[PDB]
Amino acid sequence: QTLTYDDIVGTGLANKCPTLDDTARGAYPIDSSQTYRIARLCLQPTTFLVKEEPKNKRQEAEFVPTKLVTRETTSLDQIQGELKVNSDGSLTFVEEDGIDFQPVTVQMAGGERIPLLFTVKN
Amino acid sequence: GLPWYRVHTVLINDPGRLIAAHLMHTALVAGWAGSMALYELATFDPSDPVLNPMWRQ
Ligand code: CLA
Ligand code: CLA
Ligand code: CLA
Ligand code: CLA
Ligand code: CLA
Ligand SMILES: CCCCCCCCCCCCCCCC(=O)OC[C@H](CO[C@@H]1O[C@H](CS(=O)(=O)O)[C@@H](O)[C@H](O)[C@H]1O)OC(=O)CCCCCCCCCCCCCCC
Ligand SMILES: CCCCCCCCCCCCCCCC(=O)OC[C@H](COP(=O)(O)OC[C@@H](O)CO)OC(=O)CCCCCCCCCCCCCCC
Ligand SMILES: CCCCCCCCCCCCCCCC(=O)OC[C@H](COP(=O)(O)OC[C@@H](O)CO)OC(=O)CCCCCCCCCCCCCCC
Ligand SMILES: CC1=C(/C=C/C(C)=C/C=C/C(C)=C/C=C/C=C(C)/C=C/C=C(C)/C=C/C2=C(C)CCCC2(C)C)C(C)(C)CCC1
Ligand SMILES: CC1=C(/C=C/C(C)=C/C=C/C(C)=C/C=C/C=C(C)/C=C/C=C(C)/C=C/C2=C(C)CCCC2(C)C)C(C)(C)CCC1
Repeated sequence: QTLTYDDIVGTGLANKCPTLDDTARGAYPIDSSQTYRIARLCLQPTTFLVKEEPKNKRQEAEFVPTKLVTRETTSLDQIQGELKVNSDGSLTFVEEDGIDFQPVTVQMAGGERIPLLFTVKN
Repeated sequence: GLPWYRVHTVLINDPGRLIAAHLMHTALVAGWAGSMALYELATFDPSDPVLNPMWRQ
């Protein structure tokens, strides 16, 4: 059931993160004696919001929803790093390397394009 | 001939050309309304209906 490039190419699924089925409500034991790492961190953005700047200083400056104009070029994928287990029991992902940036342009009402480097660099 | 202020009196007994002149007037008024709206859209700032509404602009 595993897909190939000729199945995926030009469908938009290459910009998608993999999904887990609804049944996978389980739990993953972190053995404190053993080290861990992340083989692949994918991030697929669905919604980009931009905060307006009302020229008033005060007022309701809320995040307005925007329209993506740079197409299915948005996901960060193939990110690797070490998942440490700390002293106090917490896990800290340190990001090492991957496709960890995408330039994204979204467009507000009025036509203002907003370019951003959507990233999780370091 | 006709004086300048009477040039349009040629339409008085010509219903086909009266209709044509009325159609041309209607084309001019409808064309004004579109071009006025496009001019206003090109200049209207929609970003503040509280202190910069349409009637201030
Ligand atoms: C529905 C409105 C309407 C219509 C269809 C007519 C139609 C007519 N008028 Mg009348 N009239 C009207 C309203 C109207 N009038 C109004 C409101 C006034 C007072 C201002 C008059 C005062 C008047 C006089 C004193 C005379 C007429 C005459 C005429 C006839 C010839 C027009 C002509 O050849 O001028 C041709 C016009 C020009 C060559 C140039 C005119 C340029 C003007 C002065 C300024 C520019 C106008 C601008 C382009 C348009 C803006 C439109 C505006 C409503 C926003 C024609 C039957 C004449 C007549 O009865 O002949 C027997 C005549 O002597 N009219
Ligand atoms: C609603 C507008 C309108 C309509 C449908 C008519 C229709 C008619 N005109 Mg009349 N007329 C008008 C307005 C109008 N006129 C205006 C504003 C003037 C003063 C210039 C006249 C002066 C006039 C004369 C002297 C005569 C007519 C005549 C006639 C008849 C024949 C066509 C012709 O020769 O026109 C002539 C052509 C024009 C009038 C062109 C209009 C010129 C104006 C300035 C508009 C030009 C557009 C321009 C690109 C805009 C520039 C924008 C600027 C900001 C840069 C026809 C019934 C003739 C007739 O049958 O008499 C017996 C005739 O001899 N008209
Ligand atoms: C019974 C059918 C009928 C209908 C539907 C109309 C309707 C109209 N006539 Mg009238 N008229 C009639 C009978 C009718 N008339 C008869 C029997 C006579 C004696 C011959 C007249 C004499 C007359 C004169 C002298 C004039 C009118 C004008 C008008 C128009 C004024 C409003 C306008 O232009 O809006 C704006 C228009 C629109 C928003 C678009 C409308 C699109 C139309 C309805 C469809 C176009 C396609 C269609 C096949 C063309 C023929 C329609 C025709 C029956 C009107 C309107 C369309 C005036 C006119 O023509 O103004 C320009 C005008 O000067 N009529
Ligand atoms: C209720 C709405 C209404 C009515 C009743 C009229 C009536 C008329 N319009 Mg129309 N018009 C309208 C709305 C209307 N308009 C709108 C919304 C637009 C878009 C801006 C136009 C654009 C338009 C154009 C481009 C023309 C007309 C013309 C006419 C006249 C055609 C008949 C004629 O020969 O008169 C004979 C002329 C007169 C009776 C003189 C009318 C004087 C007017 C009422 C005011 C005086 C203006 C002043 C002298 C100069 C203004 C400043 C200057 C720097 C422009 C008639 C008076 C035509 C015209 O006037 O042809 C010569 C013409 O060319 N109209
Ligand atoms: C085909 C259908 C149609 C539709 C749906 C529209 C729609 C519109 N027009 Mg446009 N328009 C049209 C054709 C149309 N137009 C045509 C053919 C012309 C050339 C004449 C125009 C010229 C025009 C201008 C100049 C403007 C519009 C504007 C508008 C907008 C506001 C309407 C408004 O405030 O009117 C108000 C209408 C009235 C108050 C109607 C008054 C009717 C009188 C009182 C009737 C009196 C006589 C009656 C026969 C008496 C007997 C009644 C009986 C029942 C007892 C709206 C989007 C406005 C706009 O926003 O432009 C961007 C504007 O400025 N239009
Ligand atoms: C800024 C400056 C430059 C602007 C340029 C714009 C272009 C116009 C310039 C050319 C003028 C040509 C007119 C003379 C030629 C001719 O004979 O007349 C052609 C016809 C009659 O045909 C005619 O008919 C005649 C008989 S009769 O009138 O039918 O009885 C007969 O003599 C003839 O053979 C036949 O051809 O007469 C006209 O139409 C009237 C003159 C034209 C008026 C120009 C107005 C501008 C157009 C409207 C634009 C606004 C529209 C917006 C709304 C939609
Ligand atoms: C949007 C596009 C607009 C289109 C542009 C068209 C604009 C049209 C311009 C028309 C103006 C016409 C003027 C015609 C002028 C003209 O032709 O006069 C002569 C004309 C008399 O003509 P008759 O009927 O004798 O016919 C002769 C014919 O050959 C006329 O065509 O009188 C009228 O037109 C009546 C108006 C009296 C106006 C007379 C005013 C003179 C007073 C002087 C005031 C100044 C001094 C003041 C000091 C205090
Ligand atoms: C048909 C055109 C009508 C023009 C509309 C005038 C609006 C004036 C306001 C009302 C006062 C009327 C008293 C008039 C008295 C009156 O009743 O006149 C009636 C007269 C027609 O009368 P008769 O057919 O009896 O003709 C008398 C002539 O034969 C002269 O003896 O009409 C005119 O002469 C129209 C011309 C007026 C011309 C006005 C000058 C227009 C100047 C426009 C300049 C514009 C700048 C253009 C920039 C682009
Ligand atoms: C053909 C055709 C077409 C086109 C059309 C067009 C494009 C049109 C346009 C039109 C237009 C674009 C028009 C406009 C008009 C305008 C006008 C008509 C105006 C008027 C004005 C006046 C009248 C004014 C006056 C005055 C002054 C100047 C100053 C102050 C005072 C007063 C306000 C009085 C189409 C493709 C669609 C379809 C098919 C065919
Ligand atoms: C079929 C055919 C044809 C067609 C033709 C036609 C039909 C044309 C028409 C044309 C037209 C019909 C034109 C028109 C013109 C117009 C004009 C020229 C106008 C102007 C206007 C103005 C100038 C504006 C102004 C304003 C206003 C009014 C308000 C707001 C502001 C403003 C300033 C913007 C041809 C030959 C191609 C070829 C093939 C066949």
